[PDB]
Amino acid sequence: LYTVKAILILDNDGDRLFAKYYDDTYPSVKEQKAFEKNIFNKTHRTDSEIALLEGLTVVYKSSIDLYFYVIGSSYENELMLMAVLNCLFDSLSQMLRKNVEKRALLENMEGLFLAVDEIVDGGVILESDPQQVVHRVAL
Amino acid sequence: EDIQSVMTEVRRSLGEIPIVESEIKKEAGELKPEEEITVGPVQKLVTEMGTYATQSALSSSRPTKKEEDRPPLRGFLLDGDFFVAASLATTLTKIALRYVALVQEKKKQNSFVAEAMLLMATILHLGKS
Amino acid sequence: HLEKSAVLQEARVFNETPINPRKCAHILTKILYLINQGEHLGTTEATEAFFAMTKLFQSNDPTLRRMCYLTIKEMSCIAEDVIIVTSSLTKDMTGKEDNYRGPAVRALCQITDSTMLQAVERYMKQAIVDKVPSVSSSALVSSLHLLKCSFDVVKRWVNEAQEAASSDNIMVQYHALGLLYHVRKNDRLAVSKMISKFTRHGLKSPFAYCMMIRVASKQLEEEDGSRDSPLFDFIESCLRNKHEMVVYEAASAIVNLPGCSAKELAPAVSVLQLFCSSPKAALRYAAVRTLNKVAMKHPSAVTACNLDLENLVTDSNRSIATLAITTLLKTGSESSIDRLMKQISSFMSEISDEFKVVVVQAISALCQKYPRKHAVLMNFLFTMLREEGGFEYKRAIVDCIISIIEENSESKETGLSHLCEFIEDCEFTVLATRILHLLGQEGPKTNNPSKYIRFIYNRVVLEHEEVRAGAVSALAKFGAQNEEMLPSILVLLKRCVMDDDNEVRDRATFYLNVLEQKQKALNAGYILNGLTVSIPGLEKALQQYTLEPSQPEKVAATRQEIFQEQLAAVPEFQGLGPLFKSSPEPVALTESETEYVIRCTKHTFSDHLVFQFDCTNTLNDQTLENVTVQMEPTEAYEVLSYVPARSLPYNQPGTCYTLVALPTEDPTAVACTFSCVMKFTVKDCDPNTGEIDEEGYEDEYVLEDLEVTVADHIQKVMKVNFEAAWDEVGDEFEKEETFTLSTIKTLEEAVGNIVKFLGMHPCERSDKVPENKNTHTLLLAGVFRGGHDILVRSRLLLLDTVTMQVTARSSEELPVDIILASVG
Repeated sequence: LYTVKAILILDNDGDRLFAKYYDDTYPSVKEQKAFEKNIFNKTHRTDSEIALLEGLTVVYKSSIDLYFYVIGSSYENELMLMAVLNCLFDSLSQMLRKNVEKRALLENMEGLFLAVDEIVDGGVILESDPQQVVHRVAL
Repeated sequence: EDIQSVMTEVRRSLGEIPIVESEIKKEAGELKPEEEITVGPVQKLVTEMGTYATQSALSSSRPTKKEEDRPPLRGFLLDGDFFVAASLATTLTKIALRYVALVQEKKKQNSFVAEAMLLMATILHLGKS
Repeated sequence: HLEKSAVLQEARVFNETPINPRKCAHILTKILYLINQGEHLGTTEATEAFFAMTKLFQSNDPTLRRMCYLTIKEMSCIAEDVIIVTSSLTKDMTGKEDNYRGPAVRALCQITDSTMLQAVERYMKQAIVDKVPSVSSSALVSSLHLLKCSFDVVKRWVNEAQEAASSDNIMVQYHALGLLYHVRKNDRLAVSKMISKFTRHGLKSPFAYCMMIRVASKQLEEEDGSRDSPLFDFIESCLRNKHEMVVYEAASAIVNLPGCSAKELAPAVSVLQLFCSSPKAALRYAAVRTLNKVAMKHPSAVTACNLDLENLVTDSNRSIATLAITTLLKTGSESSIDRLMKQISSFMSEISDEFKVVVVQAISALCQKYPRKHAVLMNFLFTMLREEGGFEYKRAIVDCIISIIEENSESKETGLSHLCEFIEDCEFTVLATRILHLLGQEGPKTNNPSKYIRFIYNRVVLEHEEVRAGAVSALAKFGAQNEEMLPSILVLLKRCVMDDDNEVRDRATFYLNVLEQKQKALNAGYILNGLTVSIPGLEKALQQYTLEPSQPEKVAATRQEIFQEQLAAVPEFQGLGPLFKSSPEPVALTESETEYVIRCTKHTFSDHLVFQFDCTNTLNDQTLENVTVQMEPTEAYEVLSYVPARSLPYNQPGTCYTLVALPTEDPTAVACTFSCVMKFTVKDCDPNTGEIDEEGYEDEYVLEDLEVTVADHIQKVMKVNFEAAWDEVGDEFEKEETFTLSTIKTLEEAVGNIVKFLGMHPCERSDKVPENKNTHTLLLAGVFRGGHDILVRSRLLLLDTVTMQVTARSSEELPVDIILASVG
């Protein structure tokens, strides 16, 4: 039981606006931020549903001032991961009552924290239905 | 006479150890055959010296690394050496208590030619005609 | 954003009277923020905050409940007296609504430990069966965590877990099947039953397929009892649902290790399954690949090629381009290498920085991995040296040089020499070390060493200590290997450079003094070619693969020797007949990893047989001591001694032996059957590998019989001329008996039966007899135990069945009698 390695929603530098680690491989801030900077540097300023970083398929999207991440295994493809990443974007948008930017996330830090935990649970994909997550969470 | 104690904390400690091998290899035994002792006399040192160079031996709670520095150097010369166990004769000690070629002045033979900061500027000066 | 101290502190008011759901929930949000933003909690204040929050569980608000679940999990480990929160979580967990249901099970189960396991079970059973994915999936992941604390509680849930498995809902199923596989496992077979039930089904759950593919990927033919095929009717071997990841995972395993063979609607040996998905968008990345494939990656490679090759060349986007190189690499192979190398050459042009280093490494690495000649590898290694000039490193000097001395060395040094012309001190410590090491070691007569020396001499001045030290020592070895060289050594070493710097001096003083002053017994000894400091494997090629898209020794050779060694350690067996031979037909008494694994071999000596029983107690509940394998011979054999296996704990082999004396007058065979029973003392054990209880009971385990054949007594040989040998061994021990082999209708089978049974190789290759000939003479030879030859002559008559008069001669009465009896 494992698909998603980690979820990060990063500003346009790779610094932690947010990350919640569905791996046990980053718990300390220094390394959680390093990871975040690492994934953001590869993936950014080339938007696609694919990136390969650290031998893992990284699926990412972007907004005005954020890049949104799911990191998962590379034995899969973008599309499986993408379903998590689409939930992540979508659910935060509907939850916060505003599209994902740094402003929406900061506006409601609580909605963001709770919403992401419903999407991924210890690296298993707990939820992937944006609607379900949003009802499930209370602001 | 300290030497097992001093060496041993380092020998089981870590840091960066490539070039360490070369220098310890020619070095560890030297000077007087049995004139130390803390829990390892000069002989333990020759044992150690040989292990650090490229051999294997329990002595100073084992050496940090054994595998030598840059490809040409290897263990072997010194391993052969220590004919007379770390003693001033015709061994490592000899080499250690002697200086390779002429060493005099500030002609750069074990020297560096004035004060290090002034020299950078002099080296820079190409003196192109 | 926040300060961890202030927020951890103000939380302590909850512990008293104030509960204020708004204030506390905010304070909680702040805790989650401190972690999220990236901060570390202080333990005293954390411990205090944790005891305080539990009061807050009284007030049931969905946002406050939510805050409480995330905060207790994060604060759980950095807190004390957490046990109080279990009750509050159960209270929450039974409360209907997904907000409580799912999030509570997860928070509760994380805090829950084996004592507490029992409490959560009613609520857990109710939460697992849900087709509402949140409650069920959280409960399913929760159960996974709980397998650690206590296995047994979780196991009972297998029925609720299975119930969820029957959903086609993606989460409920993914979680259900995944978890089940982990849970119910006590043996392979019970998990396999769980998988077969879902297996016939065309899911619309890609995640379940994926998690299951992994379980499935190996051939399973015991799914739900048994079945006649490795069959997976869920995409693993089938392609019921198309979706490029699932399709890729499935296609690479099935092709050359069938999960099932190819179907018209589901390729599974053929290369196709990947390829139909292959032209695509970003999605293509899974699709385009390969791995394994029938019979090679290469017929496969051609399909996909348009896609991988155009993206790889065109896209100087890192994200696309990486997928394109990995995809090229995958469609690759031995054959593909011509194509792969041009592409990789091309690739650096798109991304050129590290990627440059990687392509010049890749083209060499691929040439070493996939052979286009070892020479070409060196030539590519030159191109790597040329292009980068510094991203070669130290590990490269050792790897290039070791690799090079397989063939390239004279050339490599020379190439290196040219390469050294580059750049005097920006070329690095490493290249100078490579030309230096190679020029030292080869001692060029292929080119004049004078260019090499002149090149190295300049480099040393302005480059690092390690190379300058390298240069003196190399020179010394260079002296010892070649006499000629000594004059250059002297001009170089007197200089302030190659000696008299720092490290360079110390090494030099030694190396110099040994060459100059001393005998050079040492110097001579030291150069064995002038080789590197270590010989690793070929490091580059694996490194390169990931990086781009970002002494077994033996004694025995014969069964008799290995056994003889095992026997020899024990005294009795070599003291009481020495071993002629040991069986060429050792029979395993009891099957592997059941109750016992016992393999017995019968060993023949001059007058004895020793039976070595290698005994394993694979009994999980026991550990054994004082174990022996007891024996009842079915003929006149004396059982002299038993040697015990000292201990046989769980899954640990031990050996026990029975020594018996052979008859040496027996009129009937030494082909004989012994009934084996192992007897032992059991002390109770908790399965690990071993552990004994303070007291125990006697127990016995029955074993299979050991059969001793004439084949064990005789070692086979043929003779150039049977007739002489046949007379020579002893016609004085001659006995003749006539047999009918009615179950063998030709000579060729007949000769084979006497040859196998007796352990005699028929002479002159007499196992091949003229097919269906009326008379034939079969010549047998071999040596019997004790070291005496046994020859047997069987004059075959072929009617419709085989009749033979078998006459045997031997240096003893016993082989003759033994052969004659065993055959019939």
